[PDB]
Amino acid sequence: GGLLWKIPWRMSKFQKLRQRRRLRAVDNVVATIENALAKKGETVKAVERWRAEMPTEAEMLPKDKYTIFDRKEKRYRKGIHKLPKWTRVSQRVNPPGY
Amino acid sequence: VKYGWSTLPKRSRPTRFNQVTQGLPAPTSGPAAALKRREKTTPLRTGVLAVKKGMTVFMGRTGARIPCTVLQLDRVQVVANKTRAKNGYWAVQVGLGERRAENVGAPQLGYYEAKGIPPKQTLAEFKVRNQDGLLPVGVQLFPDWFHVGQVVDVRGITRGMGFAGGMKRHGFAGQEASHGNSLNHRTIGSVGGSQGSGSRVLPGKKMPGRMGAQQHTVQNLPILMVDNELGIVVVKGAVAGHKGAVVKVQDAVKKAPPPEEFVEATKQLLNERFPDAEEKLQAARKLHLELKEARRQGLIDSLIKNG
Amino acid sequence: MKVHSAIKKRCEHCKVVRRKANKRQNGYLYIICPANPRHKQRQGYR
Amino acid sequence: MSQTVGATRLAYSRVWHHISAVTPHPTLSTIKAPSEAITPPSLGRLASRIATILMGKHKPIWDPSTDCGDYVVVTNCAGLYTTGHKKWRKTYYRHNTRPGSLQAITMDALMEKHGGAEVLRKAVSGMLPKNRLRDKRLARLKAFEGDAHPYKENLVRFGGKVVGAPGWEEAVKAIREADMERL
Amino acid sequence: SKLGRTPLSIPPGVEITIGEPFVKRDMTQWKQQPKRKITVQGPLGQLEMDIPDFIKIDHDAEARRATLSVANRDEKEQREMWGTTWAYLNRFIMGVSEGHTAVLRLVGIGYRATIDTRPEKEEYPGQQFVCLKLGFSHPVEMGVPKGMKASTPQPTRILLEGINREQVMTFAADIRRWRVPEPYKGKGIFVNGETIKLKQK
RNA sequence: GUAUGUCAAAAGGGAAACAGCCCAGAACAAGAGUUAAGGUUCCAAAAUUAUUAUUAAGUGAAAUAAAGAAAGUUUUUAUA
RNA sequence: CAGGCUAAUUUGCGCAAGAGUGUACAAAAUGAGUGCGCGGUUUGGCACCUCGAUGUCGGCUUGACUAAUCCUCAUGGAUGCAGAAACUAUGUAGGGUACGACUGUUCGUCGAUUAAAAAGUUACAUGAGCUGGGUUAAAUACGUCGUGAGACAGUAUGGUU
RNA sequence: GUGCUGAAAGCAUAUAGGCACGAAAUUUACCUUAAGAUAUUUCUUAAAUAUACGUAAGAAAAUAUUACGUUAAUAGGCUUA
Ligand SMILES: [K+]
Ligand SMILES: [K+]
Ligand SMILES: [Mg+2]
Ligand SMILES: [Mg+2]
Ligand SMILES: [Mg+2]
Ligand SMILES: [Mg+2]
Ligand SMILES: [Mg+2]
Ligand SMILES: [Mg+2]
Ligand SMILES: [Mg+2]
Ligand SMILES: [Mg+2]
Ligand SMILES: [Mg+2]
Ligand SMILES: [Mg+2]
Ligand SMILES: [Mg+2]
Ligand SMILES: [Mg+2]
Ligand SMILES: [Mg+2]
Ligand SMILES: [Mg+2]
Ligand SMILES: [Mg+2]
Ligand SMILES: [Mg+2]
Ligand SMILES: [Mg+2]
Ligand SMILES: [Mg+2]
Ligand SMILES: [Mg+2]
Ligand SMILES: [Mg+2]
Ligand SMILES: [Mg+2]
Ligand SMILES: [Mg+2]
Ligand SMILES: [Mg+2]
Ligand SMILES: [Mg+2]
Ligand SMILES: [Mg+2]
Ligand SMILES: [Mg+2]
Ligand SMILES: [Mg+2]
Ligand SMILES: [Mg+2]
Ligand SMILES: [Zn+2]
Repeated sequence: GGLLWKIPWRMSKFQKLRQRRRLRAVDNVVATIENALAKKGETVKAVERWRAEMPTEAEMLPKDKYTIFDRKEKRYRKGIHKLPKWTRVSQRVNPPGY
Repeated sequence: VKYGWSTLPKRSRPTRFNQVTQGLPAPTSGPAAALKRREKTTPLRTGVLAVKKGMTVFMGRTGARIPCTVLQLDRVQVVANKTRAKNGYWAVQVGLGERRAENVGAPQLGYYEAKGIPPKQTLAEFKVRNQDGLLPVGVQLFPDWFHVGQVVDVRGITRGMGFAGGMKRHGFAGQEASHGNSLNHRTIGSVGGSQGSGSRVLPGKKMPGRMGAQQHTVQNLPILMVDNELGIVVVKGAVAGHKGAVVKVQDAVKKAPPPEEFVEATKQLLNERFPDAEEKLQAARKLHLELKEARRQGLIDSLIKNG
Repeated sequence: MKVHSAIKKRCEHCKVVRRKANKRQNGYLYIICPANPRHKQRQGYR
Repeated sequence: MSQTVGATRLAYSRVWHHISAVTPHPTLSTIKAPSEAITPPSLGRLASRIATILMGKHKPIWDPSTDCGDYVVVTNCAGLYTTGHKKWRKTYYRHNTRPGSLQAITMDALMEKHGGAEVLRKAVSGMLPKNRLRDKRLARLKAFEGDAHPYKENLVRFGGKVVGAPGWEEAVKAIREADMERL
Repeated sequence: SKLGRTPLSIPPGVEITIGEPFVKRDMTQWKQQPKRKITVQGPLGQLEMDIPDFIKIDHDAEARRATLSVANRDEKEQREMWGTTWAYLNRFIMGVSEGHTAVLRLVGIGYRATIDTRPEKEEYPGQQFVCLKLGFSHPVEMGVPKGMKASTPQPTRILLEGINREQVMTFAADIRRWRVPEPYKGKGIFVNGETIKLKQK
């Protein structure tokens, strides 16, 4: 190609700090909504699905926070900053073994 | 930068503060390093100013015809010595001919006044290797300053040729004559490429312009004849310039200096022909102060009409 | 000498050394062999 | 507005600072322990500090348009500190717009032709704003190779003790105690 | 290292004089590493070297021994100079007492050698010049360095002598550089028993 | 073709410069105001800010050239 | 047409591996079918883009740069380096690489010299510098195709640069 | 490309450390233009100096450059060779 989209393949230590803090901020929203309902003895299907199949920032591996699964990459991994609107989208789980 | 790798302001003088005696490495540049990498080439002795008088052949006994140029020495004196502690290099200033006092300016009249030398026509410096090349001021150099068979270099200004073309100036071939050519016979043709070459004419491009009237040096020219009465020094080959032009003659840099005996005999002949070159110089310097002090006070008229 | 991208020992006397490394360059990997001078190899191009 | 009303004569004056490229600098060195391992300020870290002084960005009255910079005398530039192998592997390039007239020279060879002061000026030059004050500011960087320089009388003093000398700090504090004895 | 631990037996007559940590001021460097001037005097001469400061010498004058040791075996720079500094002291001790020798053999029809004086190119008064007739068109003459004694017991046998091994062996390599041994006939200059394997034919 | 967005018709900040990417939707001013993306040695606003390791190649530092080679070096697992 | 993207292909190359040849012996030399690559010269693909073109190029004038080297300089390997010559490879682009005949042209082919008569990029590098060998016509003849007007990457002569 | 000393690694090693040989390339040297610090026991108090004009030229498209102007051989004429 000729149109230059200068996107580095890896993130900087400053972007990683904000990715860590963005994952840790979505945990407080799900922990606030999950505890607010438990006091009322209530539950939601989407709040129970999240806690089941999604990990917290303290349970994620570094490669799951800064990378995603791309079948067209050599090692099936791609920088998470390559995902559209990656800053306002949730992406924590990748296919097993990849 | 402006010239080279240096960003130092031109008005700053830091040389004396970076001394090798303080433990600093001897710089690779500077007057000291320039003289050290020219020690072998630099001529041991001074040169002479000569006037090109014409070309001829030196016919030798048994059959030798050697084309040669005649250079005449016309009252060649030593005017000033340039030392390393005062100027930064070793050299001797030589004068040639004479000039009318009216045409010589006051700045230069007081310059010769402090030496005892009549005003000269031209002046030129000849670099010497060390302090042994400096001669007494006011001594005349005769053709015997050289010896027959001594190779020398002659530096002279080449003949002027005005605005030259591409053929005469750079040896361009030109273009065709009759096979359809259109107004482009002696023209230079292409001046460059196209957008892939910078869309500009490249610095250093050869083009028409002025040719000649510049200094040219002919090296390794033997000395075939030395005639004191005539005052001429006949050298082999051609020399740059017209007849009647002044040229600079000195030992060849690419050849070994003359034997130690010769460099000493020539220096020993100046002490005989001019037994008192310092007494006549100190007397002229002593007089310059009196006249320079009379000019300052304004009483110069008194001294002029003293006798 | 043979400039390969993959230098290997071809006998028990072949030694792997890095020569010509100085304050101005990194040098090359060499296979030096006193028994057979045909095993002389270098890794890298000047 | 009152904070600026007064005599700003001494805020715009040019101060002659001094730093030695050989003296260990605890603040500008990356090795902070042990005491004997503290190194001097590297070329680029000494140049970034000098560029700040040349711009006057250390004063509370700094303005990019006003030329409120100061002087900086750098001595012992022959012992300029560098890391790795820059001295023999770093190249300085130069071109005069003529194809083929590219000039290359290494730091060690440029330190032989023009000394270590030239290598310092080339670093401080690229750290200044690229504008019409660049050559004025860079000219106030007086770099020398040894311990000698003509500005041994211009260096700022406090009670007779040059700043950076052994006991200058005690001379500065002895003058501020005499100042407080007034209304 | 396993060589730096071995004590250095000082034979009778050899005297070791250890200096004090000093630093020669270098305007080009901001910090020079201290060194120690070691003098090893004896019957034949005196040699000196400057060792890093981290190397510690246990000079036992009672038993006439000296063992080396470094301040940190974990540093690569200290492990290296430990074995090297020991290898030099071993040569200095065995070079000032007995001396170092190098024997060169000239193989080839027409190869000779003579020790004559060339006063024209003398670098120091009385310099000896080894003249080699190695089938060249020009003569090969090389002045012996100051401190070495060269003699030729036979026309095809040179004998270099000196207290500094690096100086003796480095001068023998200059002579051998004119005619390096060939593998077809064995012609050349062999230094200290050096041999070359020949071909079948 | 399909799904989603932007540009088109969207200025401003970041991506060295940049229709389409990352942020964010410009009515006008003021403020060391609070933040996004992104950054904080100098150019150039803000850390030469703390902790633990690796690298010695200026590798790298905002656009990953591959298989492969090798007493480069560190760690781990075994091991004499 | 040139520039732009791509690199199938190439008269562009490198590296890895080693069936095999080398009387012997893989790696002196040689290297099947392959793999991993660089690069942008040939023939192509695409179509962001209307412009000096269908041999896209030749000659002349004048260059500048590259290095994958024909000559000159230093050098490792070569049971297959005795010497000489030659082979292979590593450094190195300072200066050179001419002249003529026949071929529309470069493709090419040959003659006789020469230390050698090597290549490529630069919009055929260069026509507001030249040429017109070309880049296009209308005239005419012949050949082939078409019922015909006409057509042809045909052939020959001529044709405001 | 070829060495000396020599360890890490008892050996080996032109590997670290300490020395060295080595090319039509690079640098210097050589030549030219440019640069204009500096030098002179240099000149100047309204000048030194330069210019203009006139005769020219070692210079030449203009300009510039280098001489000369009567105490003068700058150009022309004349005279001799
Ligand atoms: K004509
Ligand atoms: K080698
Ligand atoms: Mg592009
Ligand atoms: Mg003329
Ligand atoms: Mg002609
Ligand atoms: Mg341009
Ligand atoms: Mg232009
Ligand atoms: Mg700027
Ligand atoms: Mg529209
Ligand atoms: Mg926008
Ligand atoms: Mg930036
Ligand atoms: Mg604030
Ligand atoms: Mg700032
Ligand atoms: Mg880099
Ligand atoms: Mg077989
Ligand atoms: Mg070759
Ligand atoms: Mg061989
Ligand atoms: Mg041979
Ligand atoms: Mg050259
Ligand atoms: Mg052409
Ligand atoms: Mg054109
Ligand atoms: Mg017709
Ligand atoms: Mg017909
Ligand atoms: Mg006609
Ligand atoms: Mg050893
Ligand atoms: Mg050895
Ligand atoms: Mg004066
Ligand atoms: Mg006047
Ligand atoms: Mg005129
Ligand atoms: Mg007349
Ligand atoms: Zn082997």
